[PDB]
Amino acid sequence: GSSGSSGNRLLSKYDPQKEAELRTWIEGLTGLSIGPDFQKGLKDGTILCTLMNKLQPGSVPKINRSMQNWHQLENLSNFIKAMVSYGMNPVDLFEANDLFESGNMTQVQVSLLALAGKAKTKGLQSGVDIGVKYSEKQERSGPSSG
Repeated sequence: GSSGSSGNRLLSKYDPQKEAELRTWIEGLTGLSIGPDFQKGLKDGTILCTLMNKLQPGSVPKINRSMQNWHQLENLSNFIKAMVSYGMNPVDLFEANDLFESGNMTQVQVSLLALAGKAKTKGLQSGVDIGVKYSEKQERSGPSSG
């Protein structure tokens, strides 16, 4: 899977200059448009999904292009769980509400800033990894119990 990864430890933070770096790195990846209201454009969780798909050929199953809550939420929930598989940290993630109800715009910002730095590896040619071993388990299901 992941041949190697430098490993970013950027503690939760916010920057009016970095935000642009993300949308600029994501928009080009999927080729979609976020919009004037970052939080919004992503809120629905339309691009956030595709973004991952680009990096991983098996991250998100499908995206809900509907103007409904449950639908919009599922998107974020789908993307997030997908990040964990990529090789992110249990803290470098963000909750669905964080973006949906702007419950947190700092956690979502860093998340991307951390997922990108690692994704880049795809492009730039890399060699022998540092030397870390990690592997978590997981399973997907249709009708969630609760």
